[PDB]
Amino acid sequence: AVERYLKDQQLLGIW
Amino acid sequence: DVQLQESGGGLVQPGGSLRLSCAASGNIVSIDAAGWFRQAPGKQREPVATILTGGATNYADSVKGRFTISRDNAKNTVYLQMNSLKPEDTAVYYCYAPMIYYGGRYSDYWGQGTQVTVS
Repeated sequence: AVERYLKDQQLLGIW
Repeated sequence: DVQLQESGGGLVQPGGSLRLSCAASGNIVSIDAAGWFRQAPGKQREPVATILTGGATNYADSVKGRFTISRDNAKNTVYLQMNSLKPEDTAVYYCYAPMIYYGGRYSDYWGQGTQVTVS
């Protein structure tokens, strides 16, 4: 749940 | 530990099509989200595409309409469908998989890259 958030935030930061 | 491995690259004619795959050697770890980068001959590494854990997808402006990112969850593989290539797409393509669990610890992982040429 939190891990999901982390992964996604790593990917969204890229932009 | 794990080693991401890109494949499906290679030579292709202008107007052609390719499908890149990215996976962990031996399927020992799942990939729930990932993204594709590319590096042109004399340019800066840039993001190309992204897919989150939820399924949400984002692309660079120079590839929207042409590329499609996706994943086969049963084989922990992520794909990049590349259509209507043009010489601007000539580059080395890298695979990025964040926060992968292995041997007691999370870590980000990169592939060694794959050549794509449009002549």
